Amino acid sequence: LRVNDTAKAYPNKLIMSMLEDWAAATPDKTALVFREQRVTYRELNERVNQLAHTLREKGVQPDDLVMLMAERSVEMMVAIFAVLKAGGAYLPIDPHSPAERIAYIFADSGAKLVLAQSPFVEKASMAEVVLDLNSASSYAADTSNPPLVNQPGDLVYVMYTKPKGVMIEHGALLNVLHGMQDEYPLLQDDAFLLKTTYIFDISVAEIFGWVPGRGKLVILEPEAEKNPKAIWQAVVGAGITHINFVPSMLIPFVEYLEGRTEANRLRYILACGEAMPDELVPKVYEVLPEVKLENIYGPTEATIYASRYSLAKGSQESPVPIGKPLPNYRMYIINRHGQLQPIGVPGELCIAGASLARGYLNNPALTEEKFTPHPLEKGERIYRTGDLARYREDGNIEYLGRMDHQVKIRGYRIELDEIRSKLIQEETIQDAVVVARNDQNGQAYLCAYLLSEQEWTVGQLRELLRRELPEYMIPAHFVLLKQFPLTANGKLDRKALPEPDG
Amino acid sequence: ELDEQAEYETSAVEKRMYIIQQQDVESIAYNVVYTINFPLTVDTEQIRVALEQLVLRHEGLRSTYHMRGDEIVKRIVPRAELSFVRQTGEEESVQSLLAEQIKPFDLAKAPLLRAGVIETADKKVLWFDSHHILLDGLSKSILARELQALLGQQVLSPVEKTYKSFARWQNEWFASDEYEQQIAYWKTLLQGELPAVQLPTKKRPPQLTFDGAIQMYRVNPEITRKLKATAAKHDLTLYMLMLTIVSIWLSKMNSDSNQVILGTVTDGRQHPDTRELLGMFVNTLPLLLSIDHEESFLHNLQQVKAKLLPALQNQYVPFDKILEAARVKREGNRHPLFDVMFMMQGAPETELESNMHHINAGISKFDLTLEVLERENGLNIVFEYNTHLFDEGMILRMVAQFEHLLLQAVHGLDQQVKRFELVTEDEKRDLF
Repeated sequence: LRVNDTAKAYPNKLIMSMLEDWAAATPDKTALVFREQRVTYRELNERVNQLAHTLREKGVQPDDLVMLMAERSVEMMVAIFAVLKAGGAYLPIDPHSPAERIAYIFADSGAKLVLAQSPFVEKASMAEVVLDLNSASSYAADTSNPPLVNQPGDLVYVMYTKPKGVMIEHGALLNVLHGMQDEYPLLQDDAFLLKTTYIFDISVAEIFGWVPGRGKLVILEPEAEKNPKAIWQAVVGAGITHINFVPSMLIPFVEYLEGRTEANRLRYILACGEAMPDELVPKVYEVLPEVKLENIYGPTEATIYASRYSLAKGSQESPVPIGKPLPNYRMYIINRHGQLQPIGVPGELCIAGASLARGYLNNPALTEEKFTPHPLEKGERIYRTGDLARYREDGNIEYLGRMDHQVKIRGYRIELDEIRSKLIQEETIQDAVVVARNDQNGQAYLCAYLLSEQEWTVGQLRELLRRELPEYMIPAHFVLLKQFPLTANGKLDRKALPEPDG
Repeated sequence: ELDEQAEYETSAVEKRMYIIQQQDVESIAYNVVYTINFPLTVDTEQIRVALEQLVLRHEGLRSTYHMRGDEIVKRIVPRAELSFVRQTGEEESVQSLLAEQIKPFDLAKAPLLRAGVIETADKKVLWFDSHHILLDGLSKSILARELQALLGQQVLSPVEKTYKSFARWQNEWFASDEYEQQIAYWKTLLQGELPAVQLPTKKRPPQLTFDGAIQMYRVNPEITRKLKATAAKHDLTLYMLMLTIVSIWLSKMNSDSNQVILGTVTDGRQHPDTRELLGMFVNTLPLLLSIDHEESFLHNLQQVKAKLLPALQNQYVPFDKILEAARVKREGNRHPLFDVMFMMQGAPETELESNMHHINAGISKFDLTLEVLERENGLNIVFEYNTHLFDEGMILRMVAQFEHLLLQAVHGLDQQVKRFELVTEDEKRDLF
């Protein structure tokens, strides 16, 4: 009742059918905005219909896996909606990825054809049927809306996480687009910004979150991907109302404080992908009042998003919870024996409902490993995320981290969030990184990575930690950094964790 | 001399060092760092080879401490491999190269000593790092002496005794009547209420911190000779004189308290057959001194002498035992019996010992340590102070106050101590 009472009937009309009605009712309404390009609904829909026929002309049935590797551009939208209209699933690929993985993904996917932007056809080596995305040849002159043989059960896209391909059905996606639109209506006046790379589930929210309310989609340029001030221009420029973010990228974004202004139209900021720090919540509101900040959580196998937490301006959360599930979502936290956990007790987070992904692509031993028919969903399967979490008194779920990370060293399994809170209390320390490292078996030495341009010797560092807490949790090693190293995913990972020094 | 047992008992002071280090294994607080500036003409491999002989020569450099149940036990390793790193750098990077060398010690791993040579454009700087459980004050003088002899192409007589033999002798001596009479003196002395020394510090950390720094006040050779002449004139040692000046200084900064308490260090070489042994012998003593501000400086010198001699006569009771007899334990943000340490070591025995610069790696074992060192016919009054308790400006003032007070004492032997001003004239002007 408090967490999973999420039943809300939604229209089963497909996403492209909704796109078609919007072009038929208000053709000239501005639909896409890429720099000087301001494509209308009628202009967008027809170009989509062009590319849809040539896919149907090349044997695209439903559940057909169409591969894509077109970086951010108007061609991406044309490719996606057309592959959707054709009936097959669109499979994004990063053009900057090594060739061994593109060959692996294609071989394991068994895709029938690939649509790639003009430069990336050679990068798609030995691809059976390649219709160059930019070339006019791949577009048929017919602009009549093709027949929608796609059902809500057929695949819409295949998102790759030896990587695995997450097969997701159409109706699973519709449930979230209508779900987000109810909570965060992206109406005509309102707009969305495309910041997250489309090799990640987050982008699919931006790509489609603007159709339910007849809004517009601002195709932010790949040049301005990691550049917050360039992103910041798009907010005031096009009057962006919805932005998807990650706890990492938003802190630089936050660093441009209240001194900058004029962003009246911005409504929501949706952070996802990582556990949000506590200081980030109040620091945002001073920088940007009259704006609603939301913490989002969703694994790729759970159709983009799964949970949301509305952060009130006048409230400060000690652990920032990933919140309650979306409409028609049901989340369960079970222990290693497959029974539901009570409030506060950690366990493996599991999502269930109509919005669960079809499974992993041609990896059935893994699909049945992770999508297990659980008795708590009346026999229907749940996705075992491998993430540790717990409920709050009000029911909002709290993200705790990956499994087998917390160690009962010296007899304590307490989280490391309280440690990260005391480092930033000093103005000389900027952020916080607390990661345990095992250099050899039986020799586990945790390391701390902070950002302080002022010099801190080895002797002084251990005593700084004494003024915080007793001598029993002090990191065995300390590392000096000038800027935090991150991976290409725009995220903080333990793989980019180097050895200690100084 | 003990027979070649597989394992030997450790002394009470060895037990204390081990206990302290095992309570904070990451602490470099007890690392004993020294540097020696050698000319480029010296062969660095000769230094390396000479140090390796001293490793083979002294069991202390091959001693390993272990925990057998509840007994702290010593094992003697026959041969140990010495870490010897070679680095080339510049004077601008010497401290950076040294900080990387200051690493924690595994008390269960021998040798408890690391060394290296940092070669620059002008000098070949020999550096070595030992632990205090092995290298006390006199041991370093023994090390510098014998390294000089070997580098000077001389031979050394074989070591007659071993540290483990002294360890057993002192352990058995703890059961004698003499010890029971010495600890009885401390029981009667430390039974009542003890004075507290309050210093103008910042808010104390809830727990003991050890971040510190050093300021050095140079007493020129001229004043130093007059001090020595005064002390000799009235049957006093320079140590007794400096101790009384520090006691008055602490007294005046403590609202002219009648009683002051401060720690000191005795050589601890109880058995005369230990003057040539490498090891930690020095014992820590608490000094309960009384300052009669109405009496002259000379009268306080006699009172300090009268109080000091009983302490020096019962100096061989381990500090941990003195804590037991006093019903006091290590608790809270204060150090057990005293907060001010007064160390004093005579002039270097050799030229090589004179060029040894004690490197403080930002460590303060107490709130404040005054180490008067006779160097170059002067007095290097090192103010080792806790950086969390005193800013750099706060110590420079206290140092200036101590200098001003010392200059009044040498010029006012027969003057009443109450007439000596502590606040300087520049502090009065700025106050106005």
